[PDB]
Amino acid sequence: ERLLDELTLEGVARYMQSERCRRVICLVGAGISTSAGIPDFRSPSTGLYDNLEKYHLPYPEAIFEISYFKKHPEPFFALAKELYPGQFKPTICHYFMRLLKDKGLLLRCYTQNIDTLERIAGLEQEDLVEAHGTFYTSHCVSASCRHEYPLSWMKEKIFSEVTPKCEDCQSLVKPDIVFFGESLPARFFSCMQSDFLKVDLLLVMGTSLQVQPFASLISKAPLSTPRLLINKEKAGGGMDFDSKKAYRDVAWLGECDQGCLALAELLGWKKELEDLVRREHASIDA
Amino acid sequence: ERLLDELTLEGVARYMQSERCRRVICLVGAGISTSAGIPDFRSPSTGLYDNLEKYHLPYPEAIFEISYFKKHPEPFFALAKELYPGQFKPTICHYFMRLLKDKGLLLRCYTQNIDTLERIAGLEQEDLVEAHGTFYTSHCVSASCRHEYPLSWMKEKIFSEVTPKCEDCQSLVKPDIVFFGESLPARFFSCMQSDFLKVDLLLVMGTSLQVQPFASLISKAPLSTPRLLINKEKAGGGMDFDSKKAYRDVAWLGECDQGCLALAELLGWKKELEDLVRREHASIDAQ
Amino acid sequence: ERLLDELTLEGVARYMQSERCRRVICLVGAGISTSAGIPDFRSPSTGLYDNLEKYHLPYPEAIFEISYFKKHPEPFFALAKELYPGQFKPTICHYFMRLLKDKGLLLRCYTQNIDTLERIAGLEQEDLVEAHGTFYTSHCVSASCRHEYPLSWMKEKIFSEVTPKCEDCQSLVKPDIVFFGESLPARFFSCMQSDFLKVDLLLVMGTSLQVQPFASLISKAPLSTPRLLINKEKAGGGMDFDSKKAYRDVAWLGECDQGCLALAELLGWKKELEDLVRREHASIDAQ
Amino acid sequence: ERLLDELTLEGVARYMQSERCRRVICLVGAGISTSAGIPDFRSPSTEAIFEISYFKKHPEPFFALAKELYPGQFKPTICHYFMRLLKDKGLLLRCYTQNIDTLERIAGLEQEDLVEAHGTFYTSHCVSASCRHEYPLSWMKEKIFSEVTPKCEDCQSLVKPDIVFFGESLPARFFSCMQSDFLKVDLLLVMGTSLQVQPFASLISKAPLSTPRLLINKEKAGGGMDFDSKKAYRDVAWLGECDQGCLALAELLGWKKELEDLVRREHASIDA
Ligand SMILES: CCCCCCCCCCCCCC(=O)O[C@@H]1[C@H](O)[C@@H](COP(=O)(O)OP(=O)(O)OC[C@H]2O[C@@H](n3cnc4c(N)ncnc43)[C@H](O)[C@@H]2O)O[C@@H]1O
Ligand SMILES: CCCCCCCCCCCCCC(=O)O[C@@H]1[C@H](O)[C@@H](COP(=O)(O)OP(=O)(O)OC[C@H]2O[C@@H](n3cnc4c(N)ncnc43)[C@H](O)[C@@H]2O)O[C@@H]1O
Ligand SMILES: CCCCCCCCCCCCCC(=O)O[C@@H]1[C@H](O)[C@@H](COP(=O)(O)OP(=O)(O)OC[C@H]2O[C@@H](n3cnc4c(N)ncnc43)[C@H](O)[C@@H]2O)O[C@@H]1O
Ligand SMILES: [Zn+2]
Ligand SMILES: [Zn+2]
Ligand SMILES: [Zn+2]
Ligand SMILES: [Zn+2]
Repeated sequence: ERLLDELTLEGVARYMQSERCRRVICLVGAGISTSAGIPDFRSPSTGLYDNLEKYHLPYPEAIFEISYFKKHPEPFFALAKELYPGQFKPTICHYFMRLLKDKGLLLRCYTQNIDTLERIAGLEQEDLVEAHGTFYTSHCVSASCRHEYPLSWMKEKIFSEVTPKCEDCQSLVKPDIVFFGESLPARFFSCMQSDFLKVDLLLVMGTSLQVQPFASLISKAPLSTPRLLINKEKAGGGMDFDSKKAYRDVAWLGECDQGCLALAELLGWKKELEDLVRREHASIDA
Repeated sequence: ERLLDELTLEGVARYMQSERCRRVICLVGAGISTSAGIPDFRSPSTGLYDNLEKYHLPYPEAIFEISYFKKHPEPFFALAKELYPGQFKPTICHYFMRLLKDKGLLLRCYTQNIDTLERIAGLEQEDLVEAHGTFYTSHCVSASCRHEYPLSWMKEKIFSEVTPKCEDCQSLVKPDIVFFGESLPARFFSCMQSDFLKVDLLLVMGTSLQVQPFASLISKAPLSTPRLLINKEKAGGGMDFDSKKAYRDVAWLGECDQGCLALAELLGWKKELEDLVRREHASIDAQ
Repeated sequence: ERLLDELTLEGVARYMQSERCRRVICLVGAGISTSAGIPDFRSPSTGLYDNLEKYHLPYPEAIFEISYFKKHPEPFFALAKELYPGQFKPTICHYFMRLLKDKGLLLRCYTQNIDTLERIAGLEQEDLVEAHGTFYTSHCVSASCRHEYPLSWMKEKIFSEVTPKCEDCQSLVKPDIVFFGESLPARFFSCMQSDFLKVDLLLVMGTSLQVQPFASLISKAPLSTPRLLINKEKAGGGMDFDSKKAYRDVAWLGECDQGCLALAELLGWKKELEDLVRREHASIDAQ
Repeated sequence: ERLLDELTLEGVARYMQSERCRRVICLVGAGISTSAGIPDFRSPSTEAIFEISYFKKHPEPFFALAKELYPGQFKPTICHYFMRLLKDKGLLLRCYTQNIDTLERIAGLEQEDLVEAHGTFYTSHCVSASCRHEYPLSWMKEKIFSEVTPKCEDCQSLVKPDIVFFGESLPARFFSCMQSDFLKVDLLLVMGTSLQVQPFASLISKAPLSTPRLLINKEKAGGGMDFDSKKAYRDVAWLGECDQGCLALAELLGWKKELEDLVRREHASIDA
């Protein structure tokens, strides 16, 4: 019945090495990019939502709300200036997903992040569902124009403190983040309907799973599919680590980078991971 | 529209005297502690990175990487023995920041240094973002223990050439430095998100700004905010001293202590600064 | 005549949410800082005035009287040693006023306290009438000198049990408290004459309203202005909570922190308030 | 003028034997109870759940934790009974305690001897201000172990143990004692505390500059004490076990046998 021999990281690692673990889905969020210097959303003191006071919003969520944006874009672009990283360097956790890809294990990475770090780690477009879009490209908001602008144009406007206006039609230009009030990307719908029918392992990292419909994804997997959480805290998506009925869900509590190193060590991959991280970090820094 | 009347130290000092200049942020590195007997990292011949061959490292950065530390901690602690100062005596530069604090000008000092000298100079923790942590406290590496050990305990282990181990759990004890591979302190995150919205002056001292995310901090300030560099050389993080579009950045090239004395002179603080330094140095010497 | 739909905290909260209430004045005393470890003045056994025997004063008030201070400063500084707080950590009540500022509802906080916790909570100089002055700054008492000294300087003197003397003239150095016999701050008179004519709500917290002229402020608002008292006991004057003629005054009897938490909950601000308190308290606790 | 002849336990004992040392204040924390099998709650190996407004809405988590953390027995240490002997010899002005484990009361310190800084688990009170009914340790325990949320037998409001929850005021006795105790204290005895948490940590700096201060603790306390510098004149650190420090001090005062006898008989009485 139970696919894992025990509900521990060691059990997960032994299952990953067995013949039946062939397709892996990663589900990630802002916690996997904190060690790259990008704050998460909900951590006390450090998270974005604990640092919005000086933007004098009518309510905290307005700064990521499409209707507020169209009326008052200034706070969002001020925030962009304060958070824009100035180097885009993926974490150990990101490179662990790259190893999954290189060893033919990665079916998909579902990400709530907009930082583009999955791509920089070497995950290709087909490997990814960018459920919140991306900062990488920007567009005029007018549906009858939709002129595209690259990262270098948008960055220029952000750091010069000029509100991005479209060069054709003078409408606001917005990064391709899915703001509150905008539709999810088509790839979310297309990929979610097939990926979870036949997946052997879910790896949930650096997310509190507080936002639908992303949170519901883990429940779509087969009943027998083991699920591993690598996170600072127990997240709020129907995982059962503790009950008498617990049979497939494992939590490793701590930093995403440490958890990925620990899992890599059990798999015999730790040296390869650390070499990959060193080489890519060295390259990005040069 | 340009907040400085000219791109000189005199210009910065006059701006600093004006009503508009109320909140100053200092951003500092290892250059401000070389006159306190601690080498910087990147200066040719004298800096730490030109003096690592004898430690027989796989690559230079290994000695400050958490993963290498956990495996082979000996080189780090042998290095700690060679660099640990005989006394902790802040510089003129550190006491200049103390003056900024006492005159109600200092919003924050962001430091890359681990030497605790900002604190010894009388900057309180509230005034500081210790971006690389501190040597002042140490901790057991085990997440399920984290037994705290003071400077005096860590110092004794270093000079007796015994690798620091936990008294409770026998795992490695590490100084609270942020090694390569470790997360930045929480306070960097929280302060970084508010301090740079409303800042009137940046003072960048004794740093080459080669390392992210610290280097990006100066670009978070308003476009209008004047920025003064006091450093031996131009820093390698988006400042524009020399181009035809230069409007707000000023470089004073030389020793940090000398620049701070020059600025203090222009502000009418030189005698007060010199008297504070003399007093505090005598007091520390007397211990 | 009746701007509140009922004389309850819930009525006050619905009035505050409406368009009718745009300008709030807070009037605060020592009760808002008891949970921050500073005693109040009048409470039996626990209050400051019940604990003055050991200072062998000619009479209770002498310790806060300018003329007695100049002749015998020592009891004041020994008292300052005993009450000086371990940290300056504002209470939930302080941060509730911070919320009033951030939502554009705070016309003014009038404070009788000298503990500086309104400032530390993030209320700016412009939001405040510091009616009793402040411990934050100190001055030489001599009119022809008036050298200013910072809190750190004053603390050092307090804990070393050396009476503060000015470095220039050797006159006594006094914290900027408005001692008895001293003129009231200019801001008290100027703000009163424009604030109380357009106030929509008075929030009276942690004060017995026993001392004049501060107590009289509550009668300066228009007769239609609702007034909420959040205090352990009914304040001893002018306010009518209980008679058949009662129409605008509401008492919430209990701890200021708990009263403010209750009011915030009714307003839909509980989480916003608690998040703010938590992040500010965590920051201060890490010094 | 240094009140100690030397900065050692022996110097402290000789000071304690002089007519000058009449009034002792003990400042204690979790380190004094770890020998009684009570866990140091701040130790990482060994916040709504302690907040008053959350408790009134969701009390179950607190009482589930109370069931788990409830000690097998309340059995004070050699250290606690050293304080009992200080009381019995007329030396104890006050014990200021950070612990809620009640071991001071069981050791025979009376409420008049005590300032419980974070309150006490010994008594419980109904949350209604218009009722405020008191309940003993024995009643609260029965509620905790039956896994029924305790309600008041008169008004059906929540009954809460007298721990000072977050968002509650400091106790009255903190204010009334703190304002007089430290002006006339002759010796501070700080035991089993790191002195990192405020406002408790600041209590030691309220004593006069001349007042000797003895630290009995495993480590140096991390709030403004000077054992080592060439200016050191009054602070003494005895490093090791609180029980062993107290035995060694008792021995120098000629109290060791009395202390041992008290400990043994009380331990026996409690076990029975
Ligand atoms: C290139 C950057 C440019 C800057 C421009 C700014 C644009 C900001 C992006 C707008 C995003 C759209 C609006 C929005 O608010 O989306 C949010 C977000 O997409 C969604 C999901 O949130 P999420 O990704 O789950 O992030 P949370 O902050 O809610 O949770 C993170 C979790 O991880 C943990 N954690 C933290 N750090 C670590 C670590 N190092 N190791 C292990 N775990 C870690 C935390 O304990 C926590 O459980 O909820 C929110 O609608
Ligand atoms: C307290 C006991 C000490 C012994 C312990 C030794 C352990 C060392 C711990 C190292 C921390 C690990 C990670 C690490 O390597 O951090 C480094 C560092 O924190 C970061 C930033 O580097 P930084 O602080 O900018 O230091 P640099 O050496 O790169 O730059 C110093 C700059 O200043 C200039 N300069 C020099 N002297 C003067 C002077 N007197 N006046 C004016 N300018 C001066 C130089 O010309 C140069 O531009 O880059 C590196 O990751
Ligand atoms: C920062 C360093 C501090 C140490 C320095 C020491 C110097 C401080 C003395 C400054 C000199 C000022 C002279 C002076 O005596 O001013 C006094 C004072 O400013 C003025 C006004 O008195 P007040 O602020 O109204 O203080 P009271 O004690 O008269 O009344 C406090 C009220 O609050 C209540 N209460 C208590 N706790 C709570 C609580 N937690 N929740 C709710 N309510 C609470 C009490 O029940 C009481 O009704 O009358 C007096 O001249
Ligand atoms: Zn367009
Ligand atoms: Zn340990
Ligand atoms: Zn003077
Ligand atoms: Zn009751």
